[PDB]
Amino acid sequence: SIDLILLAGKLKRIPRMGWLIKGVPNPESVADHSYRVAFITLLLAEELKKKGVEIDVEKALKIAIIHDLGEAIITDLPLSAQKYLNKEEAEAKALKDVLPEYTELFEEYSKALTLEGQLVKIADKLDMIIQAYEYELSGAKNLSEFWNALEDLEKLEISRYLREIIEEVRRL
Amino acid sequence: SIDLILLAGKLKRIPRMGWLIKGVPNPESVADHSYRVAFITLLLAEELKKKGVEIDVEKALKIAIIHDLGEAIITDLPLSAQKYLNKEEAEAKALKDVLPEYTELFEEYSKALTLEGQLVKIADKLDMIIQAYEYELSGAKNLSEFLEKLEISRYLREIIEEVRRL
Amino acid sequence: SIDLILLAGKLKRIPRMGWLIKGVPNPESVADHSYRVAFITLLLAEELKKKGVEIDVEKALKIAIIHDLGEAIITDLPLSAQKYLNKEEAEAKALKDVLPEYTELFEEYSKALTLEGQLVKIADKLDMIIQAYEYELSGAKNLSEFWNALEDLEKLEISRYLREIIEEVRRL
Amino acid sequence: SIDLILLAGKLKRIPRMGWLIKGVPNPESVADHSYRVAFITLLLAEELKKKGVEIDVEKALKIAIIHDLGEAIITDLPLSAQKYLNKEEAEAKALKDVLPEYTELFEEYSKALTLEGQLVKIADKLDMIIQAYEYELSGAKNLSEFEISRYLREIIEEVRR
Amino acid sequence: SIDLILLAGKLKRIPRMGWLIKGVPNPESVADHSYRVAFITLLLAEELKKKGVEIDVEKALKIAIIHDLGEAIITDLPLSAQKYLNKEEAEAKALKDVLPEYTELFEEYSKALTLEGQLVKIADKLDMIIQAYEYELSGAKNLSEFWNALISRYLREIIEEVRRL
Amino acid sequence: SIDLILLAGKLKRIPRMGWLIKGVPNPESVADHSYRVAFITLLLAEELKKKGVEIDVEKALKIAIIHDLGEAIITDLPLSAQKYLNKEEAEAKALKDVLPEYTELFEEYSKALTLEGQLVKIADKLDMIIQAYEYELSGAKNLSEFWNALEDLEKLEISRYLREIIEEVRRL
Ligand code: NI
Ligand code: NI
Ligand code: NI
Ligand code: NI
Ligand code: NI
Ligand code: NI
Repeated sequence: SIDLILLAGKLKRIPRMGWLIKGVPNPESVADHSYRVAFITLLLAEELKKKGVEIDVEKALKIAIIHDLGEAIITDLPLSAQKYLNKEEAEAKALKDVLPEYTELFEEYSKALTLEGQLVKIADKLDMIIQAYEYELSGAKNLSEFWNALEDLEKLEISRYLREIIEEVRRL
Repeated sequence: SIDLILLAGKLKRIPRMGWLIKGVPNPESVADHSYRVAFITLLLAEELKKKGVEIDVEKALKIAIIHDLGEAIITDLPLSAQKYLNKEEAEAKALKDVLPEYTELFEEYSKALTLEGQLVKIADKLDMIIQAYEYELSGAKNLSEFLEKLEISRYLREIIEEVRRL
Repeated sequence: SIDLILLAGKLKRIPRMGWLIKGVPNPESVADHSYRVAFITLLLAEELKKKGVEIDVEKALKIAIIHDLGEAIITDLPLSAQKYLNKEEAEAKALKDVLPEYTELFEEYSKALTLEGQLVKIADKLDMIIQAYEYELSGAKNLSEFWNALEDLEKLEISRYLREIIEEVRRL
Repeated sequence: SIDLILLAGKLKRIPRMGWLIKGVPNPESVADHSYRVAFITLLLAEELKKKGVEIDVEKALKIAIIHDLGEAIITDLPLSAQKYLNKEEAEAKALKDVLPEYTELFEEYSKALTLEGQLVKIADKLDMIIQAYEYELSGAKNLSEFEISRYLREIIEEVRR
Repeated sequence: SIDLILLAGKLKRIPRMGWLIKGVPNPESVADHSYRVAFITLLLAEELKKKGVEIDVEKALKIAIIHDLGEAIITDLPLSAQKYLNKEEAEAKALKDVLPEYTELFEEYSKALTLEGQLVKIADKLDMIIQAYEYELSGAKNLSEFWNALISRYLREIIEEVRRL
Repeated sequence: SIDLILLAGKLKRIPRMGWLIKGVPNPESVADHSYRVAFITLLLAEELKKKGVEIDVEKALKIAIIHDLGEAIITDLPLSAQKYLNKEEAEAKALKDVLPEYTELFEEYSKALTLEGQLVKIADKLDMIIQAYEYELSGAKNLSEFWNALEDLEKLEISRYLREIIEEVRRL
């Protein structure tokens, strides 16, 4: 379907709103972010294989590609907005309406039960933390709280097989 | 309060999402929009005065200033998102938290029963309609989707005609 | 008239030039600026009603909305240019030519002859000083001179009633 | 490695130069582009599957992720530049130096040597064609110039329409 | 002086205001504009020289380089602003205070006192006309008035090529 | 020829890639850069005349104007790309094909052996280093390497006549 392709194209324009609201001047798009979540997911999957941890790599990659696709309809609701609206719920509804196909993949990510869902959750957070560091390098002085995501990572069981990359990142 | 001023400053950075998702390259901010909504309200309140219609202009200007201030917290949710989320309810909740003193003014705007509430509603739509035509002059070919249902439009036929004649 | 509305739309596009020349990447428009001047005017008006000071709020909001509308013709000439050009008088004359009712209001702001005019002058400078702080948070190191406006706030009769918000903003 | 992740981040900032040179004012980044190639690759692989065509979906998705990663080092060289400079050859070397393990995947893509490589080449072209249509909707008037296809006749004609 | 180079760097940021007000989304800077005015001045000067005209190429190039430099202080005054403010006068005063050594060259430009001064004026207009055509290719529909701008007996090949756009 | 002029117009839009890849948010164009290189060349030529060093100013300004014009075709290849591609060779070829009459001028620039070639090489590096300082003022923390080009100037004989400006630049 061309409509689905045009729908994913909205992620090239929809900004990542956390950065924007902080006054980061040319904030990345949701497509920008999702691209690197996929790349990170690929790298972390290979690291998990090295450690003998069984990962369905194909599944993890699909989840990374689709995980923020609901934002093509909902937009990237910032934390401030999430006090008053249920972001994942509206994303899930909108995903169900255009790609029911991938409804179970979003739930995996969203519920973060499966190793594959947790991995993408970790890739998601790593993209964001690393991106905060890069925006500080270009001048942002107000992104310290985007590092509170590391404490969240350790919450996930799979994080115990990724202590070396989590440390590489701490070392920023 | 500097914090409230900072809050209002977020409107300088929050984009108007309709234009952005359509592909308008440097879409206006919510402050840009709210500015001209206040200007249009002032202008139309004077044309109403001439026609012998009574308008509390102070109230109408206050309403225009605050009408999208909730979007500093909520952002400017596009129509696509409004299928899944209640825009106006979320803005009302947010405003009640930070600016409870402007809770009634936002309710006037949303209900659009008073002349002042309806005026700002009309001003809101005119800014958008006129902005679509302006972005079309600079290349947008996909804004065709961007008033008579409001009682007050009968006092404002001339400006509505001028807009339509664009 | 739709021409006046089109004229006001120009403030959405016209940059605030002092930021731009300093290297602030995506500086606010004159409309962004005037929007928050109106907001600040409304806050301070209410603050002055508390203190029992009589302000015509309608008039003060009108002045805030129109105070930079002549820049739609003149543009926002920076300090450097104001050494060679009479900006306030060029604006008054431009405004006279498009809406003579708006010339009187501009003059209240410009010459600070009324309490309402003074209030907008202060709101105008508070927007700017706070905006410099915000642009500092996102990387700007060369904006210290935009705090020199704080001293100018004290020159007006109205500032005797705003010794608080002044201190709030000095603290920054 | 954080270096690789930093390297891939450069794609969020490196512009798709074809559009930029045509005068498109806020051109997509290489990441933006690669995101939608990955999405299109997925969608099309599932259409191939519906038809009973064998395809390693995992491999195709990996290739889509990495297929423009060399551009994080080389940048996205426009056509005008490719008359003087060998873009694929430069991207292949750059990639080898950072991700030697994906050298053969890149080769499958760049020389369209497998069904998976072909699929990503197709998704890659479809993103650019559809993006040119999108930039025409927002104002561009100068974008007209912008085997496994036997299984993809439906989507190819949806695009033509 | 580093202050002079910082002064010239302001032109990389100061936008060409006519396009901006028209709604052209990422308008060229004054430096972008001056760069191509200098390039066109070089082309035009070499065309005159080949056709047998006595032309000081070095001078015309210096003039092209400095001709909008007063806009580092004054900014790029649009037509609307010029009904109320004297632009060239303001530019001349500002140049006088920072680059007094280029006052006489700016005068050649501003008053078209020399052939080299005139040539830069011609390059200046050509840049603008051709840039309107470029911004129309990318979507602008409201730039017709910027084609109104269209020795020239030695420049008829180029002026006809521009007309043909 | 309108084609030549359209070609030079490409420099208005082509970014200086070094900045962009660093995260500088609205980086200068090649034309922005090339403008100030021409400016600095003029300025330095005049400083050299005061020190008794004759320069062919006409030639030096032509060189400054054409020196990055091949980037209209090739783009501004960053250092990362230069490890795999011959930038200078590809620009010379592109120039030869469009402006064969300025081939020797771009040779002088690229070799930087003649007085005029050295002069424009100095101006080019000075524009870059000073631009790096300007971008740091607006928030970049990751541009220190660009100052290493100061070291490359001493290797050009003519810089012994330009010690006062080179010291001002170091003083930033
Ligand atoms: Ni995400
Ligand atoms: Ni509104
Ligand atoms: Ni103001
Ligand atoms: Ni590609
Ligand atoms: Ni000029
Ligand atoms: Ni250069």
